[PDB]
Amino acid sequence: TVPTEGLEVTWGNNEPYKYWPQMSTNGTAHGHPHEIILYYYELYPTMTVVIV
Amino acid sequence: YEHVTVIPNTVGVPYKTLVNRPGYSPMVLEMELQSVTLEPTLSLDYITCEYKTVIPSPYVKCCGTAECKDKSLPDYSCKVFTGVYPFMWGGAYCFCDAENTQLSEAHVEKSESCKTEFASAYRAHTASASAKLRVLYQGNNITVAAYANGDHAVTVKDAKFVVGPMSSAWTPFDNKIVVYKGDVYNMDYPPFGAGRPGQFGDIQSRTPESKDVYANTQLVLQRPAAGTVHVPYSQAPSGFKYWLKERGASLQHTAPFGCQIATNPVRAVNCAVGNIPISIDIPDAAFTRVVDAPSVTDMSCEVPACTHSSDFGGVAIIKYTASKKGKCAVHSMTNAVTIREADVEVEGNSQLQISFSTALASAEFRVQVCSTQVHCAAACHPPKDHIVNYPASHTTLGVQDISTTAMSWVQKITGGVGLIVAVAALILIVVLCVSFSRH
Amino acid sequence: YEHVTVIPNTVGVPYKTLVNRPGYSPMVLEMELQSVTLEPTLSLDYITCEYKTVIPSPYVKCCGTAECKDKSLPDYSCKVFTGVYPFMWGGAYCFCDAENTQLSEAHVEKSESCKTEFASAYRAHTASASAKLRVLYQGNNITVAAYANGDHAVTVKDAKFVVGPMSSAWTPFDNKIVVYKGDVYNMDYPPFGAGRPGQFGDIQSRTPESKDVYANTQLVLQRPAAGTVHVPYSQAPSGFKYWLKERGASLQHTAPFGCQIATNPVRAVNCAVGNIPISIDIPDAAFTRVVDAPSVTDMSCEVPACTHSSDFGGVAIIKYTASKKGKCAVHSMTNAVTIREADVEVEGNSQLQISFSTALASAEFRVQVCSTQVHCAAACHPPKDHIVNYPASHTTLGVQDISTTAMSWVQKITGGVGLIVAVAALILIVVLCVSFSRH
Ligand SMILES: *[C@@H]1O[C@H](CO)[C@@H](O)[C@H](O)[C@H]1NC(C)=O
Ligand SMILES: *[C@@H]1O[C@H](CO)[C@@H](O)[C@H](O)[C@H]1NC(C)=O
Ligand SMILES: *[C@@H]1O[C@H](CO)[C@@H](O)[C@H](O)[C@H]1NC(C)=O
Ligand SMILES: *[C@@H]1O[C@H](CO)[C@@H](O)[C@H](O)[C@H]1NC(C)=O
Ligand SMILES: *[C@@H]1O[C@H](CO)[C@@H](O)[C@H](O)[C@H]1NC(C)=O
Repeated sequence: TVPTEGLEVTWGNNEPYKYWPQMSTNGTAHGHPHEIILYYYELYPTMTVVIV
Repeated sequence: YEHVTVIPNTVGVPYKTLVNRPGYSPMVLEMELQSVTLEPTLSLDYITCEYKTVIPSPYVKCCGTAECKDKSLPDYSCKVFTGVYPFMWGGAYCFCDAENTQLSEAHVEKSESCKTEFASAYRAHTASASAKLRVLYQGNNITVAAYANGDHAVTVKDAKFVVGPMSSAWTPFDNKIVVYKGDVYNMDYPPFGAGRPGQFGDIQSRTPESKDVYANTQLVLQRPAAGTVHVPYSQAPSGFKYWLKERGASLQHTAPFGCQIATNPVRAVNCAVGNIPISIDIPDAAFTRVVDAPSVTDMSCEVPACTHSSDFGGVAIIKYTASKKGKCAVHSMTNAVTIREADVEVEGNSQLQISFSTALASAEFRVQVCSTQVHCAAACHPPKDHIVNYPASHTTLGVQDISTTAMSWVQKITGGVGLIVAVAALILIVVLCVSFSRH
Repeated sequence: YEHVTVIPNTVGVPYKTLVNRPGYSPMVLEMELQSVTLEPTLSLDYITCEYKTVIPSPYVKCCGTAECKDKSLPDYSCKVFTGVYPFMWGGAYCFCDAENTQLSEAHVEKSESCKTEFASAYRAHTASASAKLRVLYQGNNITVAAYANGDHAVTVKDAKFVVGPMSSAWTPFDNKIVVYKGDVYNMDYPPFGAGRPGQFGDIQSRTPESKDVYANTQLVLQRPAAGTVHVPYSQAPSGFKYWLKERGASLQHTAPFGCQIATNPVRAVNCAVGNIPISIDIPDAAFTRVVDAPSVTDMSCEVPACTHSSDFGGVAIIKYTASKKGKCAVHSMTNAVTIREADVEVEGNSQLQISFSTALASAEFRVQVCSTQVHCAAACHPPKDHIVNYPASHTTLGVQDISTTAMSWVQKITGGVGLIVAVAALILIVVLCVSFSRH
């Protein structure tokens, strides 16, 4: 799993690798109300439930 | 003119600042960090290595009794045995069939190879810091190098820079460390003069050239077998060899915040904590008056594409009308949007093109070009790739950043509910007033 | 067998402790402190010394105009003057009666004498500690030397000693110090690259062998006088010379707690703060069994003189009966009285004499000699001299220490007043009972 801050991986005698995450979703921020909520749920899961 | 700014402690991300002085045209500088180094102060305690055992020839004395005396050598031992009858290749050694004795002795020294294979124990104290920068200054790249505290000043091309101090005192080293051929460990080594028979620290010395040695290995002599000449003994094996086979992982592979470790001299490089303030003094000959710079009178904005990825995923087009040929600066007036270009060339009646990156779902921002402002707005789409190999180039979002369509829905629901409360309360007030008067 | 004690940090006063182990005779030890040293960690910043000015021959060009170019040397200057007319010992130099010109230049360097006369700036960090002790052991004197922390052990005559850590972290040095030929001052020197034209630090360098020099003195050239060939100038005088005439008193004469200071290396000696714990281990071969020690059966005490001065001003005489000849220890069982002797010799039926010191006005204490107790008492007179040249060898007194005569008067007065209140209270209770019952 790749956290927010990143991951570092070392394999044998080679140099280490670095990975960072990027935004993606299947919802949309424009359109019907039920599609808007899915957009923010998949990006900030814990804060969406509390506020709503 | 004096200017002060603050820069976060991240390597590989450029930053920009604005200089504004009344009566003159504005100026924009670009700064980027390349390396930060920390270095502690060290003191030596003692060193360790492998050992050697010395056994001289036995003494077989026949038809008599022998004795031995005491000495001052480390781990000295003596014993006398009775009832021996040794043999050799041609027959028995001595005539008597009893009343024979044997004497044996041994002691411990320091091996010769301690001048190549050894480990060193240190004591650590507070560390210093250093830094190195690249600055874009009047169309050229210059480099500066200075200590990260307020007691150093450097001058390059008639400009003076002062950097530091840092905002945090975090360090990855403890009070006690151990070093061996490029690896650094955190360990609580035993006190000098208090070693143990089978662990790290059975042999101790103060310097590879010194003559004093402390040893705490067990050594007991045992009885010779019948018909043989030899000197057997029992002893705990070396502790330095055992440590090499089970020492575990080093500090480079376990340290937090992504620091790197080197040993000659001991350093830690590129730790991402805190932020660094910077101060710069600019002379008067570097400025340009307002009347000599060109003026721009009519503007409009259009945004044909936007995608809020971690790279520069935007493009914009601006139209302008200029008075005469010259140079100008470009700067953004909002914190959530970054613009790559620093300056442009304007002439006649034409257009110019720029690029930007942002994290907003709905983009609204203002752009300033030589003392005038314009308004841009567009809608943005999300990307398709999940994982990339470089950090973001824009800042994070707050609670107030919400798409325009979502903000509209909140207003209708909130406003409508408030009306039902408002109308109900007026009924209560009127009905209470009539009852008060009627009585 | 382990034993722990605590001694105050004062030099030149002996102390005694008691070791008591069941099955063996008691043994008394004595210890005395001879030196304590503190030493910080230093790092160098820069040095300062005098400067020198270099001026070459002037250039006179007649019937023409001259010009000059720029150079990178420190404090460079060039100027051009018009309308000159020089003279020499034989007559005028050049034919033309006007349109002559003169060129002059100068720059600043570093003097050669800087390798012998210079001052140095440092930064200071946490310090270490060391100590030296004298112990009376088994009827002989021995010396030990060790670091004052829990990370060192020494062995003398089969006994281990551990000294430290200290109870206070007070140090007389600040973060910045300046050193010059045996003197140390506390000073806040200006940063590197930010000197002043007439104070300490106008010229700076990183090491006595460096080639890079920074200078911020003022240098202005002036017009030559009529008929002469010379190069006048104006410049602020040296700042390092002024400091030597106005530096004031050093730390050795101003430091608190009575510390001493030496500079090669920088150390502080004999500062009186805190106390030091000590741990000692004694082998089993050093004790004597109780069956072998002599016994004492009858005891008495008589004291012929007492004056409670800062020296040993008491004498006592004790009678005894002993079973057989041998050695014995003496020890006091009160804290307000100290006894000088550690061991005594006993035989037959005789008497022995001791001396003591105390600050009490009325004396009452006990003495132990080989597992027996005796009681002594006396009255003491005050001394007649006002001032001495050595500290006291006894402890201070508390509020419960009062002369026997004074205690009697307080008891009588408090008892007498208390009786009146007691008799009054009984009368009131009897009356109150009759009123309650009768109604
Ligand atoms: C979105 O839909 C695609 C459809 O193939 C699916 O693979 C993916 O797991 C879904 N979720 C996200 C976050 O992309
Ligand atoms: C090379 O050998 C010398 C002694 O001959 C030793 O001091 C040094 O540490 C060795 N080099 C390394 C990298 O161990
Ligand atoms: C040097 O300046 C040029 C602009 O003239 C810039 O494109 C380049 O990135 C600079 N060099 C580095 C190493 O950034
Ligand atoms: C003695 O002179 C040398 C240079 O010749 C100098 O380094 C040293 O500090 C001087 N020592 C004293 C005590 O003056
Ligand atoms: C050394 O020991 C003797 C007794 O043997 C004692 O009298 C003397 O005071 C000791 N030395 C010092 C400096 O006290």
